[PDB]
Amino acid sequence: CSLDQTVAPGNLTLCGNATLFTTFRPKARFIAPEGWMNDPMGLYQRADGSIHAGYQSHPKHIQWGNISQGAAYSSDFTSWTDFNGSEGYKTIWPSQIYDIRGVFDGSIIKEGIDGYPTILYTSTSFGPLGATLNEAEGTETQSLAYTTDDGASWIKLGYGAGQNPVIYEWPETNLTGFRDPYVFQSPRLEALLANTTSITNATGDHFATISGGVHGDGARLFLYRQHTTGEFIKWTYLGPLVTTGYKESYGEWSGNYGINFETAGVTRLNPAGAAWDNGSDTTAVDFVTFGTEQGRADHQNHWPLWAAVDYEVRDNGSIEAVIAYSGVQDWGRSYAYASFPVEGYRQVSVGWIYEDDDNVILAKQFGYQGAFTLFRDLFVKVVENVSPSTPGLFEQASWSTKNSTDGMSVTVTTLGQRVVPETLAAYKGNSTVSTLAPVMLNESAAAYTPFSSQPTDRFYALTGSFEFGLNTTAKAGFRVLASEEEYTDIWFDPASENLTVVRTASSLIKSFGNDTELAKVKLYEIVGAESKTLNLTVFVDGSVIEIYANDEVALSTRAYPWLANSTGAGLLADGTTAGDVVGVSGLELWDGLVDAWPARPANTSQGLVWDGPTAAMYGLFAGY
Amino acid sequence: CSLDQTVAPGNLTLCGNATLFTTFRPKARFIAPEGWMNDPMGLYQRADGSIHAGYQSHPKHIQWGNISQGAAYSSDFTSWTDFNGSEGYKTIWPSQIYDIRGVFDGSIIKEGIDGYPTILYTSTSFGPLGATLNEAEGTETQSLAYTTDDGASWIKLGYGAGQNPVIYEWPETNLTGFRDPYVFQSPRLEALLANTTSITNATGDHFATISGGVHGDGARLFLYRQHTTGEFIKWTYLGPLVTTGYKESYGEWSGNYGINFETAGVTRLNPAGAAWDNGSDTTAVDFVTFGTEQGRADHQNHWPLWAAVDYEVRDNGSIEAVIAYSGVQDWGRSYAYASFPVEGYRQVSVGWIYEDDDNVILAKQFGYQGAFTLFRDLFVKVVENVSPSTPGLFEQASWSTKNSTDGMSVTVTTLGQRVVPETLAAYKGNSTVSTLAPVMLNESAAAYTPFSSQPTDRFYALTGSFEFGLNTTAKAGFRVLASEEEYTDIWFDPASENLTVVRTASSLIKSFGNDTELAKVKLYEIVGAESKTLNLTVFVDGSVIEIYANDEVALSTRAYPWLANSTGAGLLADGTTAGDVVGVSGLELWDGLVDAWPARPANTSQGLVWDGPTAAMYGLFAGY
Ligand SMILES: *[C@@H]1O[C@H](CO)[C@@H](O[C@@H]2O[C@H](CO)[C@@H](O[C@@H]3O[C@H](CO[C@H]4O[C@H](CO[C@H]5O[C@H](CO)[C@@H](O)[C@H](O)[C@@H]5O[C@H]5O[C@H](CO)[C@@H](O)[C@H](O)[C@@H]5O)[C@@H](O)[C@H](O[C@H]5O[C@H](CO)[C@@H](O)[C@H](O)[C@@H]5O)[C@@H]4O)[C@@H](O)[C@H](O[C@H]4O[C@H](CO)[C@@H](O)[C@H](O)[C@@H]4O[C@H]4O[C@H](CO)[C@@H](O)[C@H](O)[C@@H]4O[C@H]4O[C@H](CO)[C@@H](O)[C@H](O)[C@@H]4O)[C@@H]3O)[C@H](O)[C@H]2NC(C)=O)[C@H](O)[C@H]1NC(C)=O
Ligand SMILES: *[C@@H]1O[C@H](CO)[C@@H](O[C@@H]2O[C@H](CO)[C@@H](O[C@@H]3O[C@H](CO[C@H]4O[C@H](CO[C@H]5O[C@H](CO)[C@@H](O)[C@H](O)[C@@H]5O[C@H]5O[C@H](CO)[C@@H](O)[C@H](O)[C@@H]5O)[C@@H](O)[C@H](O[C@H]5O[C@H](CO)[C@@H](O)[C@H](O)[C@@H]5O)[C@@H]4O)[C@@H](O)[C@H](O[C@H]4O[C@H](CO)[C@@H](O)[C@H](O)[C@@H]4O[C@H]4O[C@H](CO)[C@@H](O)[C@H](O)[C@@H]4O[C@H]4O[C@H](CO)[C@@H](O)[C@H](O)[C@@H]4O)[C@@H]3O)[C@H](O)[C@H]2NC(C)=O)[C@H](O)[C@H]1NC(C)=O
Ligand SMILES: *[C@@H]1O[C@H](CO)[C@@H](O[C@@H]2O[C@H](CO)[C@@H](O[C@@H]3O[C@H](CO[C@H]4O[C@H](CO)[C@@H](O)[C@H](O[C@H]5O[C@H](CO)[C@@H](O)[C@H](O)[C@@H]5O)[C@@H]4O)[C@@H](O)[C@H](O[C@H]4O[C@H](CO)[C@@H](O)[C@H](O)[C@@H]4O)[C@@H]3O)[C@H](O)[C@H]2NC(C)=O)[C@H](O)[C@H]1NC(C)=O
Ligand SMILES: *[C@@H]1O[C@H](CO)[C@@H](O[C@@H]2O[C@H](CO)[C@@H](O[C@@H]3O[C@H](CO[C@H]4O[C@H](CO)[C@@H](O)[C@H](O[C@H]5O[C@H](CO)[C@@H](O)[C@H](O)[C@@H]5O)[C@@H]4O)[C@@H](O)[C@H](O[C@H]4O[C@H](CO)[C@@H](O)[C@H](O)[C@@H]4O)[C@@H]3O)[C@H](O)[C@H]2NC(C)=O)[C@H](O)[C@H]1NC(C)=O
Ligand SMILES: *[C@@H]1O[C@H](CO)[C@@H](O[C@@H]2O[C@H](CO)[C@@H](O)[C@H](O)[C@H]2NC(C)=O)[C@H](O)[C@H]1NC(C)=O
Ligand SMILES: *[C@@H]1O[C@H](CO)[C@@H](O)[C@H](O)[C@H]1NC(C)=O
Ligand SMILES: *[C@@H]1O[C@H](CO)[C@@H](O)[C@H](O)[C@H]1NC(C)=O
Ligand SMILES: *[C@@H]1O[C@H](CO)[C@@H](O)[C@H](O)[C@H]1NC(C)=O
Ligand SMILES: *[C@@H]1O[C@H](CO)[C@@H](O)[C@H](O)[C@H]1NC(C)=O
Ligand SMILES: *[C@@H]1O[C@H](CO)[C@@H](O)[C@H](O)[C@H]1NC(C)=O
Ligand SMILES: *[C@@H]1O[C@H](CO)[C@@H](O)[C@H](O)[C@H]1NC(C)=O
Ligand SMILES: *[C@@H]1O[C@H](CO)[C@@H](O)[C@H](O)[C@H]1NC(C)=O
Ligand SMILES: *[C@@H]1O[C@H](CO)[C@@H](O)[C@H](O)[C@H]1NC(C)=O
Ligand SMILES: *[C@@H]1O[C@H](CO)[C@@H](O)[C@H](O)[C@H]1NC(C)=O
Ligand SMILES: *[C@@H]1O[C@H](CO)[C@@H](O)[C@H](O)[C@H]1NC(C)=O
Ligand SMILES: *[C@@H]1O[C@H](CO)[C@@H](O)[C@H](O)[C@H]1NC(C)=O
Ligand SMILES: *[C@@H]1O[C@H](CO)[C@@H](O)[C@H](O)[C@H]1NC(C)=O
Ligand SMILES: *[C@@H]1O[C@H](CO)[C@@H](O)[C@H](O)[C@H]1NC(C)=O
Ligand SMILES: *[C@@H]1O[C@H](CO)[C@@H](O)[C@H](O)[C@H]1NC(C)=O
Ligand SMILES: *[C@@H]1O[C@H](CO)[C@@H](O)[C@H](O)[C@H]1NC(C)=O
Ligand SMILES: *[C@@H]1O[C@H](CO)[C@@H](O)[C@H](O)[C@H]1NC(C)=O
Repeated sequence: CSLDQTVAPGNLTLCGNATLFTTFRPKARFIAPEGWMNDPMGLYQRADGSIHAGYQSHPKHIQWGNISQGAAYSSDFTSWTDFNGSEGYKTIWPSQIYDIRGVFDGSIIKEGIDGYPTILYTSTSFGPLGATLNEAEGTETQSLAYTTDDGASWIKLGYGAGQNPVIYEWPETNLTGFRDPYVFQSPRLEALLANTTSITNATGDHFATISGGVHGDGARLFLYRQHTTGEFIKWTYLGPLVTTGYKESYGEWSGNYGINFETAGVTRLNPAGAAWDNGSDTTAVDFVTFGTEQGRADHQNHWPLWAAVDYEVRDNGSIEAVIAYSGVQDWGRSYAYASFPVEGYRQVSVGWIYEDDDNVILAKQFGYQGAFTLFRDLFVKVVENVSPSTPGLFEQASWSTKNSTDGMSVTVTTLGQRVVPETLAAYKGNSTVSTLAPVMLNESAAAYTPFSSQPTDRFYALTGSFEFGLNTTAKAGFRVLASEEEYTDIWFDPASENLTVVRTASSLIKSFGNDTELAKVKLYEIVGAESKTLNLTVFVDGSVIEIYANDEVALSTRAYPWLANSTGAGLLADGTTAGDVVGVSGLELWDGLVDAWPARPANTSQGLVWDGPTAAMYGLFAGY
Repeated sequence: CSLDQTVAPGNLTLCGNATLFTTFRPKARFIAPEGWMNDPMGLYQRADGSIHAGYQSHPKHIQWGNISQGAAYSSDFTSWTDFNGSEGYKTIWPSQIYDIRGVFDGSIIKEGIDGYPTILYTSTSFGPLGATLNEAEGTETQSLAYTTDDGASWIKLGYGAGQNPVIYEWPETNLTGFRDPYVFQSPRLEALLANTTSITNATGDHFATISGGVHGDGARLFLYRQHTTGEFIKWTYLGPLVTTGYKESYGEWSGNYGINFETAGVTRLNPAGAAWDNGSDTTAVDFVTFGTEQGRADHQNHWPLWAAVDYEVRDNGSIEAVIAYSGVQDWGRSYAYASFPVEGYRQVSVGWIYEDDDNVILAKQFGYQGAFTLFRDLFVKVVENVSPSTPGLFEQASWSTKNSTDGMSVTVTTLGQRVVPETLAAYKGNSTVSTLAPVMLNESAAAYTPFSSQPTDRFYALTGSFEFGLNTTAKAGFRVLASEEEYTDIWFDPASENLTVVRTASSLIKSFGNDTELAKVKLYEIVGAESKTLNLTVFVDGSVIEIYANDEVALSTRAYPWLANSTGAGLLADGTTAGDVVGVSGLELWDGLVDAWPARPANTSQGLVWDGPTAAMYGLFAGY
C-alpha cells in the first residue's frame, strides 16, 4: 500500500484501516468524528440560541449497526463542537428491550417532560424489519427521552404500561414501516380540527407523523395528535395524512412515491421562511417532505421528496393532505432530510450524503462513512412576471401557476431552498475570494477553460450566472476537482432542461461510482426578456460536490480523484458558437471555506472493530 | 377483601397487590426484598470472609422476566444485608444485545480479570429458548463481568470479537440448552489431563461446565478448560463430561435424568467436607450436582440430582464422568442448587424453593414469589458397621457399599448434607428453646400428640430421634403448622422406606398445592442393633417446611394455612401398639429462629407493575 498521490493508485484494498482517513474527507461541513453515520436526528435550537444536531451513528464500524444518536452543537450552523460524555460523542444508545435493536430517528418537543426538551424516537426491537419483509407489530415502536443538561445526556422514561414505548399499536394492518416520528406544533392544523375535537377527544398542541405504508398498496404518512396539552404519554391516531399509490409517480419532475415513506416532516412556509398563521396568511403554503423507498433503480432505491398540500378535514376528525404539486428536495446521493424551526421565522432543513462505494470496497480504508448536506433555509419561492411562453409552464408539475388578470403574465410558486446565510458569510469571510471577470462563451471557447484563479485544495465554492438564448442548444457549466486525467463535469443543457454531473473521469480509482447524476431545472422565462438565466453555486468539500441552482434545485454527489493536483476548476462549454452564445457573469471562487470542526485533529479515527461470530447469529447488523 | 385470620378465608383474589405480603412470608432465610426470584447465582466467599449471594431476580413482578442478578451479603450465612446501588438491590441486569433477553445464572472466578472476582454467566438474546423448542446458536451465550467493589457493581467486558460473549459456538449440534456455566479449579482434573495437554493446548487452572443436552438423545454436561492461566477470554471445549439417556432413570432412589440439564456443578468431597487433592486422597469422591427437566410428571417437571462419578481420560484429551451411583438432592419443591467453596475445606450448597401456587392465583396478592433453601455443608457421609441384612443394601442405588474382609459388616458411603453450623447456632441461640421429655409411642398414643411446649408463630425448628423395631409396620413423625382445622403431616413409614408430607389439610385456601410430597430414606441398620433410627429435623419458616433426615435426605415444601392459630406442632403416630413401639428421644423445639433481614421493615413491597401491551408483542416475558 502506497499513499503516493503523484502516481497512479495502486491496489488500495491492501491499505490498513483508516489509512485513507484524510484523503477524501470533507472539512467544511457536519460529519461524525469517525465511523458510520446516516440520518440527521433530534434537531433543535436550544434555549441559548445554539443549534443541536443529532445523527444516526455507529462508531468504530463502517456499516450500519447498534444505531445510536451522535451529537454536536453550533452557534452558526457552521463551526461545530462534539459532545463528550461517558459514551464519547453518543448521547442516546440501545439500552432496553424496546430499543436494543437500534435508536432510530427522532424529533424534538422543545417544551416536553417537566418542561425539558424531549425526543420522540423510533425504538426498535427484534424481528424482521423492512418494507420488503414480513414485519410485525412491536419491532418498531415510539419512545420518549428528555434532557436536563441541554443535550449532553438523555433520560428515557421507564419501560412499561403508561410509559415507554408510548406508541406501539399499528394504526393500520400490514405496515411496510412505522418509524421516524416528526413532532410539530401547528396553529393551522389546530384551527382546522377545532370543530371536530368532540369526535376524537384529542386537544393537545403537538402533532406527530409516523412514516410507513401498507404492503402492496403504497406509502402512508400517519397523523397523531397529542391528546392533552402538557401531557406526553397519550398520542391519538387521527388518520393517514398522506396516501400515495404503489410505485406511483407524479411525473418527470417529481421522482417516485415508492412503496414506503421514511423521515417525513410537516411544515408551513411563506416567501420569507416559516409561517405560523392558522390559514389567514394567503401567501403561506403547507408542505410535506418525505423520503420514499423502492421506487428508484439506483441511489439506494431512494427519493428525498417534497409536496405542497391542501388540507381537508375528514368526518372522523382527521386530516387528508391532498398533493397540489410535488418535487424533489435533492436529485443526487442524499436522503433523510430533517427540518426544524429556527428563530426569526425560519425552517431549516439538512440531510445525509452517503458515499459512492456501494460494494464497500474502500470503506475500511476510509475509517468512516457519510456526511451531512449543508443546512438550508426553506421558504416559498415566488417568481413574478413569468412569460406564458415558458416551455411546459402549465404542466405545473413541481410548481404552481397563477395568471394575471389579463392573462399576459404568470406568477410561479414553488419550494425554495438556499444555504443558511451564516454558512455563506463564514465560508466567504474565511476564504481567499477571487472575483472573476465575465466570460462570453462563443465559437472561440475551448471545451474547458480554467478560471484565472485556481483552488489550492479540495475545499472551495464557485458561483456563476449563465445567460442563455431562448432557443439555445448550447451547454455550459463548471468543471471541478480537475487535473488533466481526473475531473468532474457539471453541465446544464437548457434544450433538455437537464442538469447533469458526468463522472466517467472523476477518479482513476475504479471501485467508486461513476454514473451520471441528473436534475431537472425549469428556467422560468421573464416577460420581455430575450434570454434565460441559470444561477449555479457549487460547493466542493473533500469528496462532496453539492450543487444549488436557482435557490430551488439541489444535487449532492461524490467524486474521489486520487491525484494530489485534481483540484482545479473552470468553465465548460459545448456547442457555443458566434450565434449561440452563453454569457457567464457574477463569477466568484471561494478558496478554503471554513474548518467546521476546529477542536478536532485531522485524524479522529479510533480504529475499527469487528462484532465477531455472533453478528451473523443475531442477524441484525453486518458486524463491521 | 378481609384479612381476618380468625374466620374462614374469603375470596382472596379480590385482595389488592401485596396485601398478603407478610401473611405467609419466611423471616429466617434468604429471600428477595420483593417480587420474583429464582436460582441462586454468583456465589462466592469475599476477601473479608463474608458470603456474596446473588439470585435470579425480577423486581415489581410476580412472574419471571428481564432476569437480573439481585444481591446480598452475610458474615454467617444467616443474617443478611441487601446491596443498595443505582438499581436498588440489583447488581447485574440485561443491558446489551448479547444479554438483553436475560442475565441467566453464572458462577465466580475468584481471581479473574485484573485479579478481580469475575462472573461467567449465560447471556441470552432473542429467539426460541427452551429444551422443547427449536433453539438456535446465539440465543444462549456465555459472558464475563468483574467487580472492583466486592459485588456492589459489575463491569461487563465490551461486546465484540475477542470480548463478550466469550463462549458462543455450540460444541455439538441440536442442543436442548446451553446455560448455567459452572467455573471451578480442580487439581484432580489437572492431574488427569496433564498427559494430554499437547492434544488440546488447554493448560489453564480453571474448568467450566455448561449444562444442556441434545434433541431426542438425552442431557449433556459439557466440559471446557481455560486455555491459558491468567487469561479469561479463551475457553477450550474438551468434550461431554456427563451423558445420560432421554428420560433415563437410574431407579426409585435417583429421580429421572430427563431431557436437559440445568444448573450443574462439579465438586470433590471427603468425610470432612471439600477435598482439594489430585486423587491421592482415598477417602475423597468426585461428585456432579445437576437439575434435570421434563422427566417428572409434577414439581414443574424438575429433579435436583447428584451423582458420584469416576473420571476416565479419553484419547482426545477430555474427561468422561462415569456415574457410580446417583441420588436426589432435595425431594420437594426446590431446584437449581448451586455450590461454592468456603474456607476451612468446605463446599456449601443452596437452592431455590418455589411457591405452591402454579396457577398464579394469589401471586399478585403476595407481591413476591420464591425463597432460598438453607445453606448446606456438603461432605462424604460414611456409615460404618452396617448390617448386611439391611433391606435392599446391595442395590447400591444412591450409595456405595464396601464389605469388611470377613464379609460380616459393610461400610456405606453416600453424599451427606447438613445445615451450615453458623445457621444452627444462630437459630438455637436466638430462639426460646424447649428440651422435651422422651416419648414412647405405643397402644396409648393418639394419632396426634401436641408437644408440651408450643410454637408462638410460624418460625420454628423441631428435632427428634425416632427408634423403630427392625420389622415395624408403625408410622411416626411430626405435625406442624397445626390447629384443629389446618395442619401438615410429616410421616415416616419404615416398611415402605417412604417419608411423606401429607398436605390435604395444610390450608383452608383451596388454590394452593395439596399433593403429597415423597422422599425415599434408607435406614442403614447397624450390626448388633435391635432397632433402626430416623433423625428428623424440621424447619418451619412462614410457608416453608424444610425437612432433613439423617444428614442425608432433604425435602422442601410449602404450606399456607389461613388461620392465625395454625402454628402448633407435635408427634404423629399410626399403628403403634404394645408390641410395635416407636421410641422418640432427643426432642427439642426452637421457637423464633433468627430475623434474617434485620435492616428490612416487615413490608418491603414497592408495588407491582405491568409491562403493557408490548410484553405479548416481544413474547419474551409474561409481563407481570
Ligand atoms: C431490566 O432491568 C433494568 C435494570 O433495572 C431496567 O432498566 C432500568 O429501569 C428503571 C425503571 O424504569 C430505570 O429507573 C429510572 O431511572 C431514571 C433516571 O435514569 C437515569 O439515572 C440513572 C441513575 O443515575 C445514577 O446512577 C448512575 C449509574 O451509577 C450514574 O451514572 C448517575 O450519575 C446517577 O448517579 C447518582 O445517583 C446514584 C443513586 O441512584 C448514586 O449511587 C451516585 O453516587 C450518584 O449521585 C441511570 O442509571 C440511568 O442510566 C440508564 O438509562 C439511560 C437512559 O435513560 C442510558 O443512556 C444509560 O446507559 C443507562 O442504561 C439514567 O441516566 C429515574 O428518573 C426514574 O425515576 C422516575 O420514574 C419512576 C417511575 O418510572 C418513579 O418511581 C420515580 O419517582 C421517578 O419519577 C419522578 O421523577 C421524574 C424526573 O425527576 C419525573 O418526570 C416524574 O414525574 C416523577 O416526579 C415525582 O417526583 C417529583 C420530584 O419530587 C414530584 O414533584 C412529582 O410530583 C412526582 O411525584 C427511574 O428510577 C433505570 O434507569 C433503568 N436502568 C438501566 C441501567 O437501564 C429495564 O427497564 C428492565 N427491562 C425490562 C424489560 O423490564
Ligand atoms: C451499542 O452502543 C452502546 C453504547 O455505546 C455499547 O455499550 C458500551 O460499550 C462500550 C465498549 O465496550 C463500553 O465501554 C467500556 O466501558 C468500561 C467501563 O464500563 C463501566 O463504566 C462506564 C463509564 O462509567 C462512567 O460513566 C457512568 C455514566 O455516567 C457513571 O455512572 C460512572 O460513575 C462513570 O462516571 C465517571 O466517568 C465519566 C467519564 O467516563 C465522567 O463523566 C463522570 O464524571 C465520572 O467520573 C459505564 O457507563 C458502564 O455502565 C454500563 O455498563 C454496565 C455493565 O458493565 C451496566 O450495568 C450499566 O447499566 C451500563 O450499561 C460501566 O459501569 C470500560 O472499562 C471499557 O474500557 C476498557 O475496554 C476497552 C476495550 O473494550 C479499552 O479500549 C479500554 O482501554 C479499557 O480497557 C482497559 O481497562 C480495563 C479495566 O481498567 C482493563 O481490564 C483492560 O485490560 C485495559 O487496560 C489497559 O489500561 C491499563 C491501565 O492503564 C493498562 O495497565 C493496560 O496495559 C491496558 O492498556 C470500555 O470503555 C460501555 O460501557 C458500554 N456502555 C453502555 C451504556 O452499555 C454497546 O456495546 C453497543 N452494542 C453493540 C451491539 O455494538
Ligand atoms: C397491581 O399490580 C399490577 C401489575 O401486575 C398493576 O398493573 C396492572 O397489571 C395487570 C396485569 O397484572 C394489567 O391487566 C391487564 O390489562 C389488559 C387491559 O388493560 C387495559 O384496561 C385496564 C382496565 O381499565 C387499564 O387499567 C389498562 O391501563 C393501563 O395500561 C395502558 C396500556 O394498555 C396504559 O396506557 C395505562 O396508562 C395503564 O397503565 C389498559 O388500558 C388486559 O388485556 C390483560 O388481559 C390479559 O391477562 C389475563 C391473563 O392472561 C386474561 O384475562 C386475558 O385473556 C389477557 O390475556 C390484563 O388483564 C392491568 O392493566 C395493569 N394496570 C395498570 C397498569 O394500571 C396494578 O396497577 C397494580 N395495582 C395498584 C393499585 O397499584
Ligand atoms: C481493521 O478493522 C477490522 C474491523 O472491520 C478489525 O477486525 C477484523 O474485522 C474483519 C471484518 O472487517 C474480520 O474479518 C472476518 O474474519 C472471519 C474469520 O476470522 C477469524 O480469522 C481471522 C484471521 O486470522 C482472525 O483474526 C479472527 O480472530 C478474531 O476473532 C475471533 C473470534 O472469531 C477472536 O477470538 C479473536 O480474538 C480475534 O478478535 C478469527 O479467528 C471471517 O469469517 C469473516 O468472513 C466473512 O466476511 C467476508 C465478507 O462477507 C467474506 O469473505 C466471508 O465469506 C465471510 O462472510 C471476516 O473476514 C477480522 O476477523 C477482524 N480481526 C480481528 C477482530 O482481529 C481489524 O482488527 C482492524 N485492523 C487493525 C490492525 O486494527
Ligand atoms: C442420630 O443422632 C444421634 C445423636 O447425634 C447419633 O448418635 C451419636 O452418634 C455419634 C457417632 O457418630 C456418637 O459420637 C454419639 O455419642 C451418638 N449420640 C447419642 C447416641 O446420643 C446417631 O448416630 C444418629 N443416627 C442416625 C441414623 O443418623
Ligand atoms: C488487490 O488485492 C486484493 C486483496 O485485498 C486481491 O483480492 C485482488 O485480487 C488485488 N487486485 C489485483 C491484483 O488487481
Ligand atoms: C489515523 O488513526 C488511526 C487510529 O490511530 C490509524 O490506525 C490510522 O493509520 C491513521 N491514519 C492516518 C492517515 O493517519
Ligand atoms: C378516519 O378516516 C380515514 C379515511 O377513511 C381512515 O383511513 C382512518 O383510519 C380513520 N381514523 C380512525 C378510525 O381513527
Ligand atoms: C470564519 O468562520 C467562523 C466560524 O463559522 C465565523 O464565526 C467567522 O465569522 C468567519 N470569519 C469571517 C467571516 O471573517
Ligand atoms: C468571444 O469570446 C472571447 C472570449 O470571451 C472574446 O474575447 C470575444 O470578444 C468574443 N466575441 C465576441 C464577438 O463578442
Ligand atoms: C498533475 O499530476 C500528474 C501526475 O503526477 C502529472 O502527470 C501532471 O503533469 C500534473 N498536472 C496536471 C494534470 O495538470
Ligand atoms: C433529459 O432527462 C430525461 C429524464 O428526465 C431523459 O429521458 C432525456 O433523455 C434527457 N435528455 C438529454 C438530452 O440528456
Ligand atoms: C465505471 O465503473 C464501471 C464499473 O461498474 C466500469 O465498468 C467502467 O469502466 C467505469 N467507467 C470508466 C472507467 O469510465
Ligand atoms: C372470586 O372473585 C373473582 C374475581 O377476582 C371471581 O372471578 C370469582 O368468581 C370469585 N369466586 C367466587 C364468587 O366464588
Ligand atoms: C405493603 O406495601 C405495599 C406497597 O406500599 C402496599 O401496596 C401494600 O398494601 C402493603 N401491604 C401490607 C400487608 O401492609
Ligand atoms: C472428544 O471425544 C468425545 C467422545 O467421542 C466427543 O463427544 C467430543 O466431542 C470430542 N471432543 C472434541 C472433538 O473436542
Ligand atoms: C442470633 O443471630 C445472630 C445473627 O445470625 C448471631 O450472630 C447471634 O450469634 C445469635 N445469637 C445467639 C446465638 O445468642
Ligand atoms: C406407653 O406410652 C405411655 C406414654 O408415653 C407411657 O406412659 C407408658 O409407660 C408406655 N407403656 C409402656 C409399657 O412402656
Ligand atoms: C383457632 O381458631 C379457630 C378459628 O378462629 C377456632 O375455631 C379454634 O377454636 C382455635 N383453636 C384451635 C383450632 O386449636
Ligand atoms: C412408597 O413409595 C413408592 C414410590 O417410590 C410407591 O410406589 C409406594 O406405593 C409407596 N408405598 C407406600 C406404602 O406409601
Ligand atoms: C386439593 O386441591 C384440588 C384441586 O386440584 C381439589 O380438587 C381438592 O379438593 C383439594 N383437596 C382437599 C380440599 O382436601
